[PDB]
Amino acid sequence: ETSVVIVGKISFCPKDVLGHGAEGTIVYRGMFDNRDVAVKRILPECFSFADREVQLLRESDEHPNVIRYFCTEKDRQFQYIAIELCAATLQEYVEQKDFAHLGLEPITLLQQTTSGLAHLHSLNIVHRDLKPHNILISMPNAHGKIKAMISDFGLCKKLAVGRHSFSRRSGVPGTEGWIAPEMLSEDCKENPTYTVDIFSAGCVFYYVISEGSHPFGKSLQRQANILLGACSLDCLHPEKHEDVIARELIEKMIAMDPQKRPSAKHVLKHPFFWSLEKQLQFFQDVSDRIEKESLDGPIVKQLERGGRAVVKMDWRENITVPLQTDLRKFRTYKGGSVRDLLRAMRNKKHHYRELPAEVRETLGSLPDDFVCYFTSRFPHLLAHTYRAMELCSHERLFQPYYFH
Amino acid sequence: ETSVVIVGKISFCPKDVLGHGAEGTIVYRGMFDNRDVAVKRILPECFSFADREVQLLRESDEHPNVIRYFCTEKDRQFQYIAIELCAATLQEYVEQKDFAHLGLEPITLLQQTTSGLAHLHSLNIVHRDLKPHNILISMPNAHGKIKAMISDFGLCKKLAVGRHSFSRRSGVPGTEGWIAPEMLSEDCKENPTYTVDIFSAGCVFYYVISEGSHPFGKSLQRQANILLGACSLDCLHPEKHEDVIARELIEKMIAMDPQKRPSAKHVLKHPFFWSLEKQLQFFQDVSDRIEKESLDGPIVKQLERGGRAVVKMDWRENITVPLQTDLRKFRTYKGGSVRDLLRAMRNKKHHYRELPAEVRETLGSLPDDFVCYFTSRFPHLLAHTYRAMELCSHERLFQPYYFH
Ligand SMILES: N[C@H]1CC[C@H](Nc2ncnc3c(C(=O)Nc4c(Cl)ccc(NS(=O)(=O)c5cc(F)ccc5F)c4F)csc23)CC1
Ligand SMILES: N[C@H]1CC[C@H](Nc2ncnc3c(C(=O)Nc4c(Cl)ccc(NS(=O)(=O)c5cc(F)ccc5F)c4F)csc23)CC1
Repeated sequence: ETSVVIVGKISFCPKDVLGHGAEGTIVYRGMFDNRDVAVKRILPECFSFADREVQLLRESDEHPNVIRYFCTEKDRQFQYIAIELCAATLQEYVEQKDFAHLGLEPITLLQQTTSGLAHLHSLNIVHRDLKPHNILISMPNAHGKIKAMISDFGLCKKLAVGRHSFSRRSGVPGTEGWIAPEMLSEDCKENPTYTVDIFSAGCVFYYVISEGSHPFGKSLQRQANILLGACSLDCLHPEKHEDVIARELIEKMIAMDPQKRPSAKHVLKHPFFWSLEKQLQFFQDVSDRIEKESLDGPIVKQLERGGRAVVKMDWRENITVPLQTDLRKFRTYKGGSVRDLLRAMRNKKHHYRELPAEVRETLGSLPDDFVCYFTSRFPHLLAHTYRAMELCSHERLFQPYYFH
Repeated sequence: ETSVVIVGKISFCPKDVLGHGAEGTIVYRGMFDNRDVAVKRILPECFSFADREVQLLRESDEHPNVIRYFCTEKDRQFQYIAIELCAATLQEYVEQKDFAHLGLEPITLLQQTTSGLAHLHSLNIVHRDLKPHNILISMPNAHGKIKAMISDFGLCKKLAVGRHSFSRRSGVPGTEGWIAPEMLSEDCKENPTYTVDIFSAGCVFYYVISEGSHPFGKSLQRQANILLGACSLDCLHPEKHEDVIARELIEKMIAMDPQKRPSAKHVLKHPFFWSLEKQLQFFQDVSDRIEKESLDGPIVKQLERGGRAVVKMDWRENITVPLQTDLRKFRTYKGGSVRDLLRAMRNKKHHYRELPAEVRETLGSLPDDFVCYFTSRFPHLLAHTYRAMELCSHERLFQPYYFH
C-alpha cells in the first residue's frame, strides 16, 4: 500500500529516501527503463546548474569509477536526475566493516577512487569536494564484485583550455575537514589547482586504512588543524612494512605545499599499490642496476645514505639462522650495506631452486613469502630504496615503478 | 526542409539511414536524451525476440567493449532500439584503405573484442553471431582514442542454469560464412556451446591480421568449406615470427573439434597478445629454469626435439658478426642447441649494460629491439619454446604464461 511518483521515464517511491543533499535536495530509490536507479530531486533555483552538471556527465567519456548517468526529467516543480543505484557510501563501508575478511579490497577501493580522479583531471575537471560521503560503493555485479565510484559534482570546476589553475573568486567549495589549506589562506599567492583533490584524497586514504580516523583529528577541530599543518598518522606504526609504505604516500598527498603533492597518476604508481611479486621484481631490477656501480657514485651513495638504520646496523644479524648458515659458505656480504642486502636477495632469488631445503623453508615460497621475509624484517627497505632509486626513474628499466 | 520522426524519447531523421537488413530492418542516426545514437527499427514479428535480447544487452553493456544500450520504444506499428552511435564496423576498418587507427592497432582491437567476448561467456551468454559486420569501431573519445565493441545481440542466448550447452532449435544466424560447423551439421553428437563464438572469433582474427581474407575462402564457399574442414591460413607466413605465433593460436580457435578450442580467457593468455617485454621475460624465465636441468631430462629433451630447424642448424651462424665476436669468449655455447641459444640470450640480457658498444648497437635497446633481434632471426623460437615448456605450466613461475 505504498505510493509511486512518475515523472516521464523516471519513477520512484517517496518513502525510499536514500539521503539528503545540499539546498534541500532529496535522493530516492527508483526505476528507469526497468533499471534500479537513484533519483535526485532538485529545486527550481537549481535548474540552471543541474543542466550544466548533466551536460558535463552526459557528454564526458564514461569510466568505470565515475558514477553512470541515465536520464533527467523535469516536471512543473522539480528536475529529477537518475543515476546508477549504489549500495553504500565509502563512509558506511568504513564504519560498518572489519578489515580482516576484506584483504586487499580496501586498497583496491582506493585505487579505483584514484583512477576515477585521474580520469576527471585528464578532462580538466577538478572535483573540489572529494570525501568519503560522496565516494559510492556499487551494488555487487553478477559475480559479486564491487567497486568505488566518484559522485557529487555540484562543487566541481571545469578549467578553461590552457588553464592549469583556478581562482578563488567563488570562494571555498568543499566540506569542512577535507579542504586543502591553500584554499583557506589569506596570504597565498598561488592559485589552487588539481592538487586540492590530492589533499582530500590523501585524507580519504588515511581514513580508510585507519578504519575511521582523520589525519587532522576529530571533525570539530579538523579544519583548524589543517590550516596549522597539525596532522597525525598514529595508526601507521613506523616498524611495520605496510604502514611505512602507506605513510610515505599519504604524507605527500596531504603535504602543505600544493606543488609537493603527486598528481593522481603519480599516486597510482606508488608502491602502496604494488603486489608482492612486483615489489620483489623492483628489488631485483635495482640489484641488477647497481651491481656494477662504483661505491663513490651518486646512485650508491644515495642508497647508503642512512643505510645502517635501514639494515639495522648488520642485516646478517637480523635474518633467520638457516639463512645465516647458508650465507657463510660463500663470499661475505657487507652487513651494513643496503646494496649488499639487495645483492643477497637477488642471489637467493635467482638461485632459489638449488638452495638447501632448509633455506627454502625459512624464506618461504617464491615470490610472496620470499619477499615478505625481507620486508617484514627490514620495514624501511622498500621505501628507502624507492626514494633513493628516484635517480634512475627516467630510465626504461624503471618505467613500471615511477611516473614521468 | 528535412523530416523528423519522434517515438517517445527516441527521435531520428529518416534521411540519415545507416544500414538495411533482413526482416525489413533499417538503422538510422538519431537522438536520445540529447546524445547521438543509432536507432534500429524492427517489425511486430520481432517484439518477442527483441525484448529478451535487449535484456541480455542490458546485463552485458557495462564492459567497455560491449555496445552500450540506451533506450527502447514501442510504437503503434514498430519497435525501436537506440544504442551508442559508432563510426564504423570492423569490416570497414579492415577493407578501407587509409583507415586512421587513432591509437588502436589490429592486436589491441582483437584483444578488446576477446575481452568483450569473455565478459559475455562469464555471464553465461553466448553471442552466436560474431563477424566483422557486427563488431563496431567507436567515435573518438575526448583524447582522440577509439575502441572496438561487440554489438548485434539479436541472436545471443543466456544458457540455462547448469547447462554448458544449448540446442540448435532456435538460434542459428540466417547469414552464414562465420558459423561453427557443429551449428550446421547433422552427424553431431555433442550440442553446441560457447566455443561456437571462439570459432567465429578465430575467423575474425585471421580476417583482421590477413587484412581481409577468410580462412575458408570467399562468400559462398566459406560455410561449405567450414563443414568440410578445408581451411587455409596462407597469409600467415611460416618464416615470420608474428605469423608463426598468430597461426598457432588461430589454428586452435577454428579447430573442427569444438572441445579443442581455447576459451576466450585462454585466448587472452596466448603469446599472440604478449608485449615484447613479456616475450623477453618468458625467454629469461625459461633459460633460468633449464640452466641446471639435465641434458637428458624430459624438459631439455623436449626442448631439443626438432631443435635444428628452430636454430637453423647453427644459430651462431645466423646472428650478426658483432654478436658472434662477443660470443667467442663463451665457447660453451653449442650452435646446434636451442637451450644454448636461450642461454646466450639470457646472458646478454643480464650483462647488457656491460657489453661493448658494438654489441649493444646490433642488439638494439632493452627490451624491444633486443627480443626482436632473435625472434626475427629465429621465427619459430618462441612458438617452439612455448609449446615445449608446457611441461612446466603448473609451476608458479610459469603461471603468468599459461592458462590453468
Ligand atoms: N544507505 C545507502 C547510501 C547509498 C545509497 N545509494 C546511492 N546510489 C546512488 N546515488 C546516491 C546518492 C546521490 O546523491 N546520487 C546523485 C544523484 Cl541520484 C544525482 C546527482 C548526483 N550528483 S551530480 O553531480 O548532480 C550528478 C549528475 C549526473 F548527471 C550524474 C552523476 C552525478 F553525480 C548524485 F550524487 C546519494 S545515496 C546514493 C543507498 C543507501
Ligand atoms: N558507415 C558507418 C557504419 C557504422 C554506423 N554506426 C553504427 N553505430 C551503432 N550501431 C550501428 C548498427 C546497428 O545495427 N545497431 C544496432 C542497433 Cl541500433 C540496435 C540493435 C542492434 N542489435 S540487433 O542484433 O539488431 C538486436 C535486435 C534485437 F531485437 C534486440 C537486441 C539487439 F541488439 C544493433 F546492432 C548498424 S550501423 C551502426 C555509422 C555509419
